[PDB]
Amino acid sequence: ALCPAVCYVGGKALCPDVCYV
Repeated sequence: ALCPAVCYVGGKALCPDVCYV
């Protein structure tokens, strides 16, 4: 992914909306 893996799987949610959407 463009944003780091932890945001999706590893942590819970710790990225801006754009990373997911």
